[PDB]
Amino acid sequence: MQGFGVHAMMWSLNWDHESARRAIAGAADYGQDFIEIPLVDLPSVDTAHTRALLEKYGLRAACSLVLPEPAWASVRPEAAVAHLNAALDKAAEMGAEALTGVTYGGTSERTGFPPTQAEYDNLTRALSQSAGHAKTLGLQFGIEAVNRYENHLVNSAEQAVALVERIGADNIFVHLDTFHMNMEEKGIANGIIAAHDYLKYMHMSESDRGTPGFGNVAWDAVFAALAAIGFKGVLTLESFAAMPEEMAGAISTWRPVASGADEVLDKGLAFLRDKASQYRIFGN
Amino acid sequence: MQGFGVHAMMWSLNWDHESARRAIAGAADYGQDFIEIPLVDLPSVDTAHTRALLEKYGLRAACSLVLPEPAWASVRPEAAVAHLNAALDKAAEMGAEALTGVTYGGTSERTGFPPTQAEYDNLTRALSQSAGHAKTLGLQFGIEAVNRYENHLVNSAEQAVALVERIGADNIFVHLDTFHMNMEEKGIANGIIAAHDYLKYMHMSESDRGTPGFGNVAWDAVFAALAAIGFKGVLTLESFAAMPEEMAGAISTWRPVASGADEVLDKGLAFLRDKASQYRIFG
Amino acid sequence: MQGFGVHAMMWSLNWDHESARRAIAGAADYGQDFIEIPLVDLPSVDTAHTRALLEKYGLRAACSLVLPEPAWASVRPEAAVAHLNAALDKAAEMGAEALTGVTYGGTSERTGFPPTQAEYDNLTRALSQSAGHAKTLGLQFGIEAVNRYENHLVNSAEQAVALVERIGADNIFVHLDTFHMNMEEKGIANGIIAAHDYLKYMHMSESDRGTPGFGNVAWDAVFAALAAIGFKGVLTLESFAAMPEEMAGAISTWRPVASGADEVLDKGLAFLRDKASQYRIFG
Amino acid sequence: MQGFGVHAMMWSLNWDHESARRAIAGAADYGQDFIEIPLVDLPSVDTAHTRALLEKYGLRAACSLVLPEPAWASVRPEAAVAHLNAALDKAAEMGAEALTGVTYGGTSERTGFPPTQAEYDNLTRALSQSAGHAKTLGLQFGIEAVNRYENHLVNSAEQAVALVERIGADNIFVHLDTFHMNMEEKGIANGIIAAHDYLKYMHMSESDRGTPGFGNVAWDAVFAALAAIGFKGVLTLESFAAMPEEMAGAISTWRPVASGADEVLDKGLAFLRDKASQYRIFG
Ligand SMILES: O=C(CO)[C@@H](O)[C@H](O)[C@H](O)CO
Ligand SMILES: O=C(CO)[C@@H](O)[C@H](O)[C@H](O)CO
Ligand SMILES: O=C(CO)[C@@H](O)[C@H](O)[C@H](O)CO
Ligand SMILES: O=C(CO)[C@@H](O)[C@H](O)[C@H](O)CO
Ligand SMILES: [Mg+2]
Ligand SMILES: [Mg+2]
Ligand SMILES: [Mg+2]
Ligand SMILES: [Mg+2]
Repeated sequence: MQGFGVHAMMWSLNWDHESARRAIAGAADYGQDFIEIPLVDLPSVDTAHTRALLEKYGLRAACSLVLPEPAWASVRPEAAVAHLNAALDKAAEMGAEALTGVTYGGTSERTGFPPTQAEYDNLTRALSQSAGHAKTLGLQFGIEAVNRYENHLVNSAEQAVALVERIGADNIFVHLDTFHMNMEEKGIANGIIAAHDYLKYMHMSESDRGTPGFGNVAWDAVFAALAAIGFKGVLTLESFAAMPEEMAGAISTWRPVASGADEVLDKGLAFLRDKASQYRIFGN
Repeated sequence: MQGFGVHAMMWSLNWDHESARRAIAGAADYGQDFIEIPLVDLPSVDTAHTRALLEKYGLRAACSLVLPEPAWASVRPEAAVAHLNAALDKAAEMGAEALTGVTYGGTSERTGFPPTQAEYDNLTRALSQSAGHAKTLGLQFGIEAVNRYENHLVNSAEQAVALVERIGADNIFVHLDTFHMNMEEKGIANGIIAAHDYLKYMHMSESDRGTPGFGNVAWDAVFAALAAIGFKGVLTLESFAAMPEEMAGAISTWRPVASGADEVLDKGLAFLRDKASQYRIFG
Repeated sequence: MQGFGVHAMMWSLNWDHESARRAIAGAADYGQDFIEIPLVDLPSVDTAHTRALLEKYGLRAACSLVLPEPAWASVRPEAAVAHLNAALDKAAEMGAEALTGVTYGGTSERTGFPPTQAEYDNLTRALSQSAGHAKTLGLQFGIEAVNRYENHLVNSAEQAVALVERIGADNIFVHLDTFHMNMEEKGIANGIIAAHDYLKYMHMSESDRGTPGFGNVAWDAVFAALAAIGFKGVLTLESFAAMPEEMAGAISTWRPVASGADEVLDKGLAFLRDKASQYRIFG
Repeated sequence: MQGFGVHAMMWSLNWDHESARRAIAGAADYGQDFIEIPLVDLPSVDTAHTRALLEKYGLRAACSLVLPEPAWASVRPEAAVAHLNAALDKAAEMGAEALTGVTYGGTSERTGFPPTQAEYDNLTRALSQSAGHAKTLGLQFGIEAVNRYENHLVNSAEQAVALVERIGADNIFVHLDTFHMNMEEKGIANGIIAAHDYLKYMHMSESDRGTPGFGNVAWDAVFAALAAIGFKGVLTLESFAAMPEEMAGAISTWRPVASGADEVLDKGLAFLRDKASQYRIFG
């Protein structure tokens, strides 16, 4: 997996036949290599229809999800493996090439205490199996580190790396997010450096989830590190500019993050491509 | 209120006699003008003792708090006024010059939905009451904007300004925190600019709550904005480096933020002093 | 003088009838309020043609220059006044609203020593006279600070401010350049802050003279300072992307700065506009 | 060659016995691994004295120079070889491990035109010979890229790398200077990345030659690039804080860059070591 991606949430988080068409068509208009398709309600994902759309528009896909609470691997690793293998099945059915995201827990997950080794044992057992399952379907398995307010288990790149190395699977990659790194990394570039070889996927997100290039992310340090480590993965725009007000509680977002999704698609994708070119990402 | 401050959490969770002494003596050791004293357990505070120690060490103080959930102003405005007024009495007894912090809500407060005008009405009525009570005590009353994950009500500087103007009191100031602004402000300096009529207090906090100078906060933009708006208030260091693991849940902090309070105090207070001089913050 | 500007150099430094319409039409195409028109050879400048173009395409203009060595005001103030007054005449004829740039010396000017009071007396004498001539023509007069390698007299905003203060004229403004400030200012925002009473004109130039947004200028600090001091002048794009190689020696530019002028105009003017929106420079 | 260095110019660029003593003892008091010793007047350099002082204080050293104009390699390559080999002889006698700096030209060197192939042929011939001499002494040979106003031949890391690879010697390294990169590199970290193979030496220098951490150099991008390419060389502080007013013409510096060398040494070296440790530069 290599190139420029855009998260389907730039159009919506729904994945009915209409939303799938709008996001895939739109990602094609903006000349993206990948679309990241969220898996929210697995039973309602028509993998035949989606693959038909991806093939029609010449688009590559990765899937992502957050584990629902009944499936949080911290506490319920067996339900984690079920939900993750079910999502992996939809992913491979669609022609997607990876499942990534918060594949190990929730984005509102909290015990009140620091992570315990019992919890990490649950995470590694659960992800041991689902990654093995992904292996049988030709898929790569992603682990996205998120900030301390969303999850208490994987916040820094070093924690994500440590987890990947304990699982010991050869098809798990670290997935970083500049919005989360802006809080978690002691100097955002240190996150990319720590993940180095396991880093194959980036959410390129402004500090306020608005428009990359118009916030507090130090994009020169981010692109410098990506170039210097020889990054050859996927740079996916993630912004909440198209998020409807009903999504607020699920993304902890209480006011508009930008003017509108079209301006974010225009200015943000251009910014990522222009900065990628300035730093010769993918320039072998 | 003007000058350099340090939050007492660099030494102490609580505020018993020996914690109060260690924090105040420590702040005095680092030449600070202000110590910020958190008020958590109001009956356990010995304000007369604190006042004597502040005077012995030549320190000025501001008090701060987060409202406990029974007193969140958005839903229980009358409980909020009762708690804030009790807090202000204790602050006044100590000789503090202001009560600030999350004086309108919690840091684990969430409704699931964006803030409603009914909630803002409750906030406006409650803070107007307690700012008034602060005014009778000779105290200023601060509103600290925090990030979206701690609270749904006052996140950006513009929201803080909007609330301060709705309240309409002359002793209320806006209090910004660079750790929160690093997420909430569309360019961190925009928060300082937005608050320029009311900004009197800063938490100078690195993006990971570690050491200022060694994270992702754009300090040149922060200090430039402070200088250009003519900032005359307090620059208070806030870091979680002394926080014990027992507090992890209260601050949503799951791993060390730095190597130790001693080097955050050494390096971070020096960094803030050195940047203030570079930008001529106090002349 | 308010708004978004582009230096005519994005098309050509020559100002014949061909080059003039090409530049003014191009500036109009990009929705610019101002074009900055260089005055290298005053006899070659046909002001009647230029003002006609400016009016048709709805463009306003500032003129700029660098003093030729026979006219360097530090040594030959009388020759400076004569040269400056002739440029001001041509500027007024073509309907420009200001003469700015290195109006006080050269861009290869150096003495080997720090600037003396006698040189600044020469500067002040010359600029006082020509600024007054400018005032009678209804023109403002600008002083652009440049880096230590181009000139030894006016490098920092503080220096430009002090010179403007000494002259004591109402129509002289400070003109700053982000390319030069990136070297000269101890934190680029400190130059904008220092010039707050006199700053009416910016050259928004990347650190390598390339494309704003794609270099080392700290644009957040620049725009934050601009907004915070309530800047109301012109933001003019300066880039060497269209300079022919025969200009190399005159601008000490030995290799390409970007991938052609069309890309710089597209990306760079948009970037200046977007950042201005982000920091509400003009609203 | 690895560790932290300080340029002897922080105390003097004269190298009489007392100046050498003051400089080497000074670098020792600030815990440096290296001191960078400028070679200007060769006959007044007592090498035995210097070597003894280096070993006494446990200091390692690199030498550096700028070619005098009669020996600029681009036009007078035979004279460049003669000068470089003599400087190499003195460096090895002193116990220094390398000769670096502007080893290929001047800092006021300028043809009026972009650099030519013939000029680079002269550079290749001269530097390949003198690097071959350096190898017989067991020294490495450095090429420092400087900005467009000091030299027209080696400005960007890219240019330096192309010249190093053309020569083909295994003891030539690229030497970068953040002061010069802040102008020459399209994103300062791009210069470090382009030099990755050959980068063994840095001048860590603020944008105004003042105090690192208090200017416009994007230190997080610099240290990120250095960490990510696995840099294992020397981080040498360079600042003009201690420069006497009589040096102004030689370094094109017309006003103080800082308040004093003692503050620059204290704050700047501490900034470099703190960032180095933040980005885990060494081990
Ligand atoms: O940043 C996040 C969540 O904090 C997103 O990457 C999320 O994991 C994705 O939307 C899953 O589909
Ligand atoms: O940043 C914070 C919490 O988000 C602190 O300012 C807090 O409000 C204060 O510590 C209360 O005592
Ligand atoms: O920055 C510069 C030169 O250093 C330009 O602003 C120059 O002064 C102008 O082009 C003269 O007309
Ligand atoms: O940056 C520079 C030159 O501009 C220094 O590296 C210089 O070469 C030094 O004085 C050599 O001794
Ligand atoms: Mg993400
Ligand atoms: Mg705070
Ligand atoms: Mg200019
Ligand atoms: Mg140097």
